[PDB]
Amino acid sequence: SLIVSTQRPSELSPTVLAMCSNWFSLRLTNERDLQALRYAMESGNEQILKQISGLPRGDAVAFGSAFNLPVRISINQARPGPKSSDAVFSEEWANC
Amino acid sequence: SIYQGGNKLNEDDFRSHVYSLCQLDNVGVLLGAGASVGCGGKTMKDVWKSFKQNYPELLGALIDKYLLVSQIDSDNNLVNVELLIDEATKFLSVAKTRRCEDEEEEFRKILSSLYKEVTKAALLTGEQFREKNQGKKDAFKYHKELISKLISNRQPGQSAPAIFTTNYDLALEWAAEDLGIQLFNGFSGLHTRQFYPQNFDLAFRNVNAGHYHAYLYKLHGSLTWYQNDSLTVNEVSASQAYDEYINDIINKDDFYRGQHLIYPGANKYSHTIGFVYGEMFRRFGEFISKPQTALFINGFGFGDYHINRIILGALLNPSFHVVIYYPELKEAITKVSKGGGSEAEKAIVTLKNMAFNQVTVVGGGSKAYFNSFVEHLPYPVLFPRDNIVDELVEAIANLS
Amino acid sequence: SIYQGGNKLNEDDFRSHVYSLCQLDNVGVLLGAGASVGCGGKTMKDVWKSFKQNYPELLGALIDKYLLVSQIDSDNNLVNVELLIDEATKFLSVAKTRRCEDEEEEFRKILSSLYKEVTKAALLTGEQFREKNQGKKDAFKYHKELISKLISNRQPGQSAPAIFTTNYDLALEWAAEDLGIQLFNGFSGLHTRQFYPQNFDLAFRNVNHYHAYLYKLHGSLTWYQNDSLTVNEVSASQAYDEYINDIINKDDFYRGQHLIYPGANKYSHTIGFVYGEMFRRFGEFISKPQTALFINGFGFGDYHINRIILGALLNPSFHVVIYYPELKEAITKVSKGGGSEAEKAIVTLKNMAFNQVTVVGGGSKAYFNSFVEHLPYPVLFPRDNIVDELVEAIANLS
Amino acid sequence: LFKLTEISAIGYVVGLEGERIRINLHEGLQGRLASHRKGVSSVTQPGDLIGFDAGNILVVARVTDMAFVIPLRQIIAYAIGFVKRELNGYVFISEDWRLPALGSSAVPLTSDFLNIIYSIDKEELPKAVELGVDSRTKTVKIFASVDKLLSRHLAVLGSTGYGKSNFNALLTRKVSEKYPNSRIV
Amino acid sequence: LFKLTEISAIGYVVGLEGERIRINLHEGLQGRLASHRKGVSSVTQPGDLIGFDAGNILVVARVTDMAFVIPLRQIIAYAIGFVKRELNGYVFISEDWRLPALGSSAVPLTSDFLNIIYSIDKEELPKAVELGVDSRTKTVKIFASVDKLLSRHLAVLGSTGYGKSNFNALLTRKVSEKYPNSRIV
Ligand SMILES: Nc1ncnc2c1ncn2[C@@H]1O[C@H](COP(=O)(O)OP(=O)(O)OC[C@H]2O[C@H](O)[C@H](O)[C@@H]2O)[C@@H](O)[C@H]1O
Ligand SMILES: Nc1ncnc2c1ncn2[C@@H]1O[C@H](COP(=O)(O)OP(=O)(O)OC[C@H]2O[C@H](O)[C@H](O)[C@@H]2O)[C@@H](O)[C@H]1O
Ligand SMILES: Nc1ncnc2c1ncn2[C@@H]1O[C@H](COP(=O)(O)OP(=O)(O)O)[C@@H](O)[C@H]1O
Ligand SMILES: Nc1ncnc2c1ncn2[C@@H]1O[C@H](COP(=O)(O)OP(=O)(O)O)[C@@H](O)[C@H]1O
Ligand SMILES: [Mg+2]
Ligand SMILES: [Mg+2]
Repeated sequence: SLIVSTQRPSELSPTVLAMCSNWFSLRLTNERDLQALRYAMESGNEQILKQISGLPRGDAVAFGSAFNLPVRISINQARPGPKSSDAVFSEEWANC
Repeated sequence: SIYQGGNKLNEDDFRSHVYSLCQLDNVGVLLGAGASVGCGGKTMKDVWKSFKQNYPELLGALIDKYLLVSQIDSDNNLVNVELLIDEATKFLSVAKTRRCEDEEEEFRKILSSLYKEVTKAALLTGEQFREKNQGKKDAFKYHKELISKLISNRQPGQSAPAIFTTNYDLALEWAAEDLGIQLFNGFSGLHTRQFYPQNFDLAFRNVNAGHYHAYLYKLHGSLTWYQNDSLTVNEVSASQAYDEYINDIINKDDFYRGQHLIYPGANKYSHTIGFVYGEMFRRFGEFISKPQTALFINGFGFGDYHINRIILGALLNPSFHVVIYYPELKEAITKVSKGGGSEAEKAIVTLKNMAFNQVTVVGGGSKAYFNSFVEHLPYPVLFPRDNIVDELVEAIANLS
Repeated sequence: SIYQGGNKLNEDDFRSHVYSLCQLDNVGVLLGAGASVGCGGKTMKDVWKSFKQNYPELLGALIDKYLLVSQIDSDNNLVNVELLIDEATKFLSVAKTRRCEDEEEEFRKILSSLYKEVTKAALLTGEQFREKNQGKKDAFKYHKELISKLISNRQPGQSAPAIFTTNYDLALEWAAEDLGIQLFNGFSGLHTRQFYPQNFDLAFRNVNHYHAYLYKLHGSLTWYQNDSLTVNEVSASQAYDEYINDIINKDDFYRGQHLIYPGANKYSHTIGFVYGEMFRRFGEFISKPQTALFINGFGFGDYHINRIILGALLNPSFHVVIYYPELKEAITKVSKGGGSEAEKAIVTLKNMAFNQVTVVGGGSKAYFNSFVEHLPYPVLFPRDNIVDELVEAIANLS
Repeated sequence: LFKLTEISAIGYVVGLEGERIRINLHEGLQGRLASHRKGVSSVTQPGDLIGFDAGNILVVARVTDMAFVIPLRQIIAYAIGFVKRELNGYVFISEDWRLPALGSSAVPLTSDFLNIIYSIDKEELPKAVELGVDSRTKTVKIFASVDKLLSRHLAVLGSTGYGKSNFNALLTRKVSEKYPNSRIV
Repeated sequence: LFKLTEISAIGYVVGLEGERIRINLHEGLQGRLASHRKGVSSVTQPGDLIGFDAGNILVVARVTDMAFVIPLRQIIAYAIGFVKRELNGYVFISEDWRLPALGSSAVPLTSDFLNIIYSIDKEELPKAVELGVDSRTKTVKIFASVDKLLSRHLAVLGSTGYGKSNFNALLTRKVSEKYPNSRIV
């Protein structure tokens, strides 16, 4: 089994994306990254794709075989989370 | 044991079939004397045993003199009880007309025993027959469920359910007066009730924009209908009827009035009493001649000729459906296969072998009783299945 | 603390639940005697306590000679005062008609003392009951906020809020006249003001957010019946000069069918009409679909009102919110055994499995000044007061 | 003494034009909220869910338009399935080729049916992990069967700074505590 | 002498066809210009911002169409976010699925709410640098955070003779002034 996490669905093998069963999608603002998702899945539902362009921070739209109908979800906060971040300039420039 | 044109079908298919016939234009139900046996009633062959065990002296004269009943039937408990009272009334009437004084006592004495026997079995509560709120007892728990299920699955712009019966007791009235439903039965008034046959075409509506009513056709009469001195038919309440004439019938031993009572199909020779009986049959025949009808039968023994004749003729219409409950197929199939049984068995088995999809027969003993009939019927999604009102009523009563 | 349906809630869910109930078709409020103790009023316990201290001679007669009151509740301070006054009035009328001299003068003392005690505690400002602009003072700060928040939350085309109360003081009128609001209380006219029950069916209109309704269930200090068989209303100054001054600084009780507070003189068919109309209108309001009600300051010691409220829950679209400070004490006293009828009545509905009932308890988190802030202001409501700084300059030009 | 439904109505169907539905509201509803035995629900904003009672089933629809036509108001909706009762509970079917009748009442959807709509099978509950809550109302909890997730492949997509790593951490940590005899690299 | 609002309205909502809003305008100058305690405001052309009263929130929208239907005039608009109260002031949230109800009135946006829409998160002010002023009205100052701006790479683009060197010089000089221990090449 594979789990893939990318911010550029358009730079992927067309066969790899088309052969999944569950899709989670956070905010995706680019007209060429939405076409990949459009062609990966079937037709019959267009009112649901217009949401993805304006999702807030921390929401998702899930659809697949583990879901009877597509849902818009507000995901919980993990505890403890991953490593915080990289370095910050202000602290080092003010360490006189 | 479920059949449809000779082919056995499982339970789930039968349930999906019943679910589909409950959403047609017209829906009806026919009930017999076995449908009120869970409340305190008796069948027709339990009445004959009591009569022939209590009055063994009239039985000889009623067979060997007037030829009103056969030996084979009275030995096998196969007597048609309400077909004998009519003939007895005819005999008494002719004897009264031609003034034969010795023959009047012999019939006034046996008509006083036949009523004393059939009347007592229809009270269902004994001495509590004249009290109020009889519909709150546990014997009438399934009549309410039937009435409630029938009304709750109609869509706007559709007809009301219709109910026919051969019982002449008060079970359905008591059940319906507790839910708050109103049943039309052809009578109107309070200080004088009178029979108006034309009000079977009336209905209710709401002035602001309600649809809570049904029709009830009593084929053999009722205990509360009688004909006073004038030639009009009246209806009273149970308390009033008990205080007027029922008490004396049950207690006094030489009480017979005359052409007074309107049960069970007795005084048919009179031309103002047969009018009431004729209308019910005309409207029954009219109901089942419609494009999208579905009729359920339960409690009926198929021992009648006119009803069977009407039911057979209504099947030559490609959109009429029937469902039949009969808890004795096994004991009839063999008796017909070997030599042939009785007329009821012959009728039911000729109906079972028909190669239609429009007939369905159900058997299996207790699996085809009245109580099992109710749960085969659907149940609406938005119908409230809880108990909230009663708790508030208890709290209100507890206050102060 | 906060209960809904038998389990517990938190502050944020409760505050979000209050807001959605103010946007329904009908909205109402029921206020008791505890809503006026923050501006100068008193509770019934205090009134009985002060009477029992001041008049120790008349207290024996009521208990022994005439059986109008029992000993245990007199000791515990749990007597109903307006019922006592009504019974005394009935006694006096019967004695008067059958011509008994000994009892007629006996009951006058009791009645005059009871009116002195209950009138003295309803004048919220003392000697300044006469003067004008009484609603400009700081004691009436939260009544104005209540009225403002309750009017400004309605969308156009929705009905106006309705207010019921068991008080007979003038706090709400003084508060509403200072904002610039008009209340409909069932009277009309100036030089002769009379009661018309059909004034409750009218509303204003602009021919080029003005009004509310006020229902007083126990009367008012400014209502009286004259020699003519009609009921009148006068202003505070006129009533003070006419009959309120003598009640306090004199031994004056000589008219027995005159005052219309508190719930007294119910045996006269001209005076009972007013009370009957008020109560019928209250009963009709909570029978409508899509209704919400808030209750605060009211101790559940009335049988008729409890009977009415419980029977209204049978409709699926009626919701109610109740405030009761002394809740833990009631719970313990009824679990251990005992308690009066109020405690049993409130506890039995706290424990129901209904999502239409909410109970809020606390010490001072269920007071009147805590009820008002749970109600929200709209985003565009003006709050910065900058017309008074201009009025002071205008008067300073002189 | 008879109660056919313990819920009030919103409007009634006045037209059918193929697969779209047209509804007329009553006179009292102005504040976009309706109440029942369980609480208060919103009914008029586009994107909401409502239902019509058709015999012994409930048909579920979603709101698209709302306009004027005291003047009258109107609503347009589309159907996405129906809810059915079988033994003692309910099930949700995703076939949407059935329409109500003229005069059919329109009702709000309470929170009990909303749990039925976004539910998984009862026998698979021991095989489920929790992700979050419903986004529009924040009342219902969302579960998923692990067997149906990690059987085929799975995809996670998004821009930078919106929460991909958070979801990955949350998902992968839970699976270790449920199927400890599993290989993850 | 009781007032509900001290700023006067411009029109009212008459439709919601999906993500669009349709507005009808009052007659005369009442539908273009407003005067209030702090100045004068107007909505006149596509590109302006408008607001709707919705109880305890204020919905923010942008104009796209204007036309003749004295004749009657109409507008189309789209939603961005909303405003609410926090402690004693306000804050701006940027979700765009909430819409106003029919019959709501539309008002223009004062500069006091514009100062709130274009602000930063109330704590990065000690590390913020001023760049300019908003172009349309020129009454709101624009600030940016140093840690977020100079974290990853930055891109300045444009033709010749239009002002790249001005911007580079300004930014570098007032970053050197704030943190005198900086390293720049
Ligand atoms: N608990 C039960 N549930 C259902 N059916 C039952 C039950 N108990 C017995 N049965 C069946 O109930 C039936 C009882 O049949 P009977 O009372 O003799 O017949 P009728 O009611 O038509 O008699 C009146 C008719 O007589 C003239 O023909 C006129 O036409 C009258 O209409 C049997 O099949 C029992 O097995
Ligand atoms: N500051 C406060 N804020 C709110 N509630 C308070 C406050 N102080 C006390 N309370 C509570 O307020 C309540 C005071 O209860 P009482 O004044 O005796 O009751 P009533 O106004 O119904 O009495 C009149 C009734 O008499 C007949 O029964 C008729 O029904 C009349 O209507 C207590 O719970 C206090 O703890
Ligand atoms: N559902 C959520 N709830 C709360 N905080 C979140 C959520 N999703 C993301 N965040 C926050 O966003 C920050 C960065 O998100 P991250 O997962 O690193 O984004 P990405 O990896 O997609 O760039 C984290 O510190 C996290 O706390
Ligand atoms: N913000 C500004 N305000 C006023 N003048 C400007 C501004 N930005 C650029 N200019 C003008 O543009 C001219 C040259 O721009 P320059 O900085 O050389 O742009 P570039 O390097 O892209 O050619 C200067 O004379 C300056 O006056
Ligand atoms: Mg990451
Ligand atoms: Mg240059």
